[PDB]
Amino acid sequence: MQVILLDKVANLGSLGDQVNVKAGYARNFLVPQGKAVPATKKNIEFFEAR
Amino acid sequence: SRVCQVTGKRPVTGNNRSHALNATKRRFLPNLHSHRFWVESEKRFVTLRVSAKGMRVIDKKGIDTVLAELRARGEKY
RNA sequence: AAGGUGAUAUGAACCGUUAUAACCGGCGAUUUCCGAAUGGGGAAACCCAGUGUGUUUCGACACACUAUCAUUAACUGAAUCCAUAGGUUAAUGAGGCGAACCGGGGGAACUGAAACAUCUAAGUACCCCGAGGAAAAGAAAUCAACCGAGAUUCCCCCAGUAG
RNA sequence: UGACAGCCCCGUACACAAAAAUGCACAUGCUGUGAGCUCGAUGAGUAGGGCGGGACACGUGGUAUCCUGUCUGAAUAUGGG
RNA sequence: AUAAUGGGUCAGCGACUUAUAUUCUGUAGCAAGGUUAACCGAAUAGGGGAGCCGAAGGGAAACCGAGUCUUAACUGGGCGUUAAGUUGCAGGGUAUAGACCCGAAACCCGGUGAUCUAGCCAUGGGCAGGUUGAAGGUUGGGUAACACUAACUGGAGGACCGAACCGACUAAUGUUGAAAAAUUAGCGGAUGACUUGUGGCUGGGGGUGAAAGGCCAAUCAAACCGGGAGAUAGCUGGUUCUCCC
RNA sequence: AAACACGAAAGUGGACGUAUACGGUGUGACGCCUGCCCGGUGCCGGAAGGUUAAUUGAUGGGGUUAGCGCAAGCGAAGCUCU
RNA sequence: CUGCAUGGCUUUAAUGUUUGAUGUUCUAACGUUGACCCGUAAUCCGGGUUGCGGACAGUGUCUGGUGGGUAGUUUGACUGG
RNA sequence: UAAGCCAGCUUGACUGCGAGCGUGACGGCGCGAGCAGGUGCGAAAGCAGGUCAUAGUGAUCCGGUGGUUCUGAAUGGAAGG
Ligand SMILES: [Mg+2]
Ligand SMILES: [Mg+2]
Ligand SMILES: [Mg+2]
Ligand SMILES: [Mg+2]
Ligand SMILES: [Mg+2]
Ligand SMILES: [Mg+2]
Ligand SMILES: [Mg+2]
Ligand SMILES: [Mg+2]
Ligand SMILES: [Mg+2]
Ligand SMILES: [Mg+2]
Ligand SMILES: [Mg+2]
Ligand SMILES: [Mg+2]
Ligand SMILES: [Mg+2]
Ligand SMILES: [Mg+2]
Ligand SMILES: [Mg+2]
Ligand SMILES: [Mg+2]
Ligand SMILES: [Mg+2]
Ligand SMILES: [Mg+2]
Repeated sequence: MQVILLDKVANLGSLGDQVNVKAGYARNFLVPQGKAVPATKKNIEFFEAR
Repeated sequence: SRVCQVTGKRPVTGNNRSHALNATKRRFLPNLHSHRFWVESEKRFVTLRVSAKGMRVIDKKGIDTVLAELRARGEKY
């Protein structure tokens, strides 16, 4: 569960980095709260074009 | 029933075995939980009775796919 | 087709003999009530309805339809405006029964070991779900042993051998 | 059939018969369905592993192999069993 | 003879089977060979020699071979080298099966039972007649007022005597009964933890139990019906015509 | 959301009760009373220390072999048995 | 003797991390047999809002303890019974 | 002739075999001259394969250890046997 950010956020905030977050942190808060999204190897290209 | 809506995991029967190998019937049943999942693609939460792994699948494949299944298969949800 | 109206079963009254007597076969028609029973109920073969129809005697009764689930559509439509859930209608299909064979979910103990736990009986008996005329299996991430074979299934060997 | 019938009766061998409905084959009509050539693609919460069981003739045994309740988790043809 | 078992009598039925393996005997075929299995089939033929047995043994084995193993090695020693096998058919044994027939007490599985009884739930019914006289009350007496006291009134109680009703202490009768649990004479309770009609709920290692292992349909230290099932029985019983050694 | 009981579970009883309540156990109206023993077994309390499960996997040893060699033997890395 | 103003690729321990133990805080999984709202004239369920609780509780797999609550069994023969 | 007593030197309490016997239902147990290799004591003939003899003991299975080119599931090894 690496995911890519969206806004700032915690000791990793950056509007679009590849972090390595704990899954529960990921699929219970950030994504449902729209602060990140999974890095599904398709996603590692849209925020790897900027 | 204790069936994982994602994997179809259900209880399975096996044995106990003592140090003397006495067999006593028993069941392994799955690590169910039931969990509010955000879809966004429907602006709603859906509670699936899900196994861990069921979760780990949802993590990987991603919810909507999994929801294509279930619906593809007829699961209520 | 010259004789017929099933049997116990006579009798009555009939029907027929050159083709609508009977009898046999094909396809139709009728097909009360209960029973999956399906309009609601219920002590099975009964009680009671909603809605539609029906009456030169247009009341009350008779008949038809109204179960549930699924799929699809249509129309409707909360908390919440959107949107959903919910609700009505409609079209389809399901439901119950049935000898074995078949696949699947569960799964004994007696017994054997000259006792008994491991082991056996045995994945047997039994319960359950499902399907077909057969079921299942099946087109090598298989064997072989440096030579080669070429899906699955069944029969005889291999052998009561190796383990 | 009044006792044991090739020639009494009903049959049997053999040869024939279907107005209708049907099983089975073909042949087509209607519906639904896709064929063909070029260039591609090649089945990941999987294989494998840890724990617990179960299956394989095989009782965990030096035990390959298969299945998975549980926690994990690759390579991708110069690759993998 | 037994006073040890079994048989009232007759008739009919009633117990060593079947299949597949293996070995021995007989017999048959062929013979250092014998024989095919499935299957094909002109279907008891014919085909099919996959295969099985035998012709070589010894050694755990590699391996060697009329020898081989043992040991560094045998004067040796062990097992072998000299006699034929094999396939049918009949029979004697054995193996696997219910394996000669009948018989348990039980264990497991799925069902059917609270029309008896236990307890509980709901809704209805019953208790002739006669006693006892609790709290309380009233009025006099009595207290400073209460206390207390006498009458009268009142009508308490798992209260009293006693029918219906509910019980079941004694005895006799009955014991192939009138009755698989009663009759007669006495006995207990009889406004209560009473008793009763109807209907409901609880299920088998489970119910219910004012507790006896009681009751759960004349069944209870684990109900009944069907099944596993021909459980198993080193025990008891029985085991059928004749003659010869 | 009691303990507790039926129940794979949902649930239900306990109770539409709430410590003057409810379950369990022993004793058994009343009167006068109920002495000694916590070593054993049980129960209650006990944040120290000793021993201790799955788990985690340090280290040591073995197998294989690129390489080294005439071979005796050594054995990188990986994979493995332990 | 060195420094305080001035003169031609570590143990004695601490800033960024990947990682355990304990303690506080948070909400966002999870609980709610609090309250209100809708489905809905409904003490079931669901959805919704909210308060409470909160990474606890509970559950799955694994695991040490306890375990006649329950089950299957064993508990020798000789013998002057 | 001591098997009894004392002393010197010693490892025959040796390895491979074993004619022939005894004794057991059997599993087994016992006695044994002699052959081969190597050894001790003795000048030598010789004697020694434990003790004056008869008790001093435990089948198989499972497993440990050392040895062993005998086996090694494609082949070389290894595991295992
Ligand atoms: Mg009806
Ligand atoms: Mg009905
Ligand atoms: Mg036995
Ligand atoms: Mg080739
Ligand atoms: Mg492929
Ligand atoms: Mg006499
Ligand atoms: Mg007699
Ligand atoms: Mg009753
Ligand atoms: Mg009284
Ligand atoms: Mg009285
Ligand atoms: Mg009775
Ligand atoms: Mg019997
Ligand atoms: Mg049996
Ligand atoms: Mg007493
Ligand atoms: Mg017991
Ligand atoms: Mg037993
Ligand atoms: Mg005895
Ligand atoms: Mg191999």
